[PDB]
Amino acid sequence: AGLLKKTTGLVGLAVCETPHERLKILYTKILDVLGQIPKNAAYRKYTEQITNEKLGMVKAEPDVKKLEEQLQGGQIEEVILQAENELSLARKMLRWKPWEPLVEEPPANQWKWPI
Amino acid sequence: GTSVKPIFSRDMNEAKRRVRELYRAWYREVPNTVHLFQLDISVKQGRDKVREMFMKNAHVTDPRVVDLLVIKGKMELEETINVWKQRTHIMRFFHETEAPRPTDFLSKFYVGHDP
Amino acid sequence: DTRPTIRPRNDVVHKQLSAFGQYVAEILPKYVQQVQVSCFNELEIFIHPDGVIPVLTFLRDHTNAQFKSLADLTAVDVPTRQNRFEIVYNLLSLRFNSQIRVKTYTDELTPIESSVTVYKAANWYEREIWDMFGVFFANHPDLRRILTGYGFEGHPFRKDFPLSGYVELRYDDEVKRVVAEPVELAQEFRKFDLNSPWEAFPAYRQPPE
Amino acid sequence: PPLTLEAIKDRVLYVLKLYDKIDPEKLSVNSHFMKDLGLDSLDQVEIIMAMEDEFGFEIPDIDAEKLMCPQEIVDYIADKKDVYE
Repeated sequence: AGLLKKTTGLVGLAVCETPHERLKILYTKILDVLGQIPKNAAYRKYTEQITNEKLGMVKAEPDVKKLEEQLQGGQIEEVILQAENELSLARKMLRWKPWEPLVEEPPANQWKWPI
Repeated sequence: GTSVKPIFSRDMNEAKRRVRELYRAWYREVPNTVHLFQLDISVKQGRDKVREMFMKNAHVTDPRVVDLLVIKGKMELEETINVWKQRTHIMRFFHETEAPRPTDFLSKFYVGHDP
Repeated sequence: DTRPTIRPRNDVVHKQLSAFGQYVAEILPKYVQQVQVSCFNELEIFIHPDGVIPVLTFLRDHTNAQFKSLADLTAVDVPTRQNRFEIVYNLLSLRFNSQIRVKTYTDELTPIESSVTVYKAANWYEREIWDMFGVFFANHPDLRRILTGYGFEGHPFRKDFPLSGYVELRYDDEVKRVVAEPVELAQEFRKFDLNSPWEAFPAYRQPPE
Repeated sequence: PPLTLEAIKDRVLYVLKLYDKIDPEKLSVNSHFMKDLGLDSLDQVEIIMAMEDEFGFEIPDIDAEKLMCPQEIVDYIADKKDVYE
């Protein structure tokens, strides 16, 4: 990383001097949480796809500056912030269980909007 | 159709309970709002206004409606307690400037066209 | 060009938004009811009320969704539909800059769960709806009246509520204070009869029955 | 001055006196509030707030539902103040 960047530019979060292992551990944790999620759910498929892709690129390229470039998520700090948010989302809707069919249909004409 | 979602109360008994300590708070409030707001209202004629307003919505029987009146009275209680309300709004319940309105059909006929 | 007055049509954004609409419909089939993208490239998601917290969180948190900005929160009262009130959440993305809209329905009494946690900006917006449409929000941190005057009544934006309200206020020397009086206009609002009896847009014609 | 059942007797009657609606003559020990004493739904609650201020305590709600006759009032204050003379 050479000279560690002083500030990411956003005052809501600081610099992670060792970002690669953070990406690794958070990605592995969320992959575990998706392993919890049943196979048939489309959420597990999509999120496992994007996360295993992200883990592949982060473990492939070890330069942080190129890591942001091919990660298209700005500075690595907001990337691990978004990874924490994704972990949180998967955990929170583990028991929300949205993979089930719709709870019930809307009542009669509840969406037509010429009145 | 008949099945519906509650707000807080399950049955008439528990909403009947909520209006109970709402009247509790109004009772314990009236004297020191008379004192604090420099009301021209008297203590007894303060309490009976609360009683008459509580009796005004005597016809209500749907539970959810009762939760709605109780939470609106709760907002009224907060507005009064921490002096967000003003003396004029407190008087607003007492109809001073409002002239007495006749009730009999004969007076209605004498005044003007109105049912 | 040939169409200098007609607005430009951007079909690429339309197809891409439709793809994301199918995405979000597949991800949360529990609450989503009907997703569609308008002609002017604005997507709307019609969800069941119980999905106010989940769907928003999925839109606030998911890596491939990435929406953290509550542009506004609004209710649109329409007395015709069985649940008259409909609540619109407007979200804007930063990493994937775009505007998404999720719409739910509720009647006067059936409460709709308060977002607040998903978007802490909703709070004041939330209060407005309760103070302006009667839509109570479950476990909202402080659902006190926000906009209207003190000790008010009703919810003015309800289409049944009259334009002029019910009661004005003015000085009274007999009681030496501002007092509230039943409405008595000095000149009544003339309600003009616009909307000519000839059909405007054949495309949006209501089917017969 | 030790707490007594008779003290609570007389204090309950004296503080029931102040309530405007109740007529003292038909007020008795077993005068039922709903029917005999004739108070409405809210007036039963009304003298509930007349109780704990005068004796100097707090009244919960699940009892205030039950506390209707002055006998119930006096013996509930009795076991709450552990009154046994």
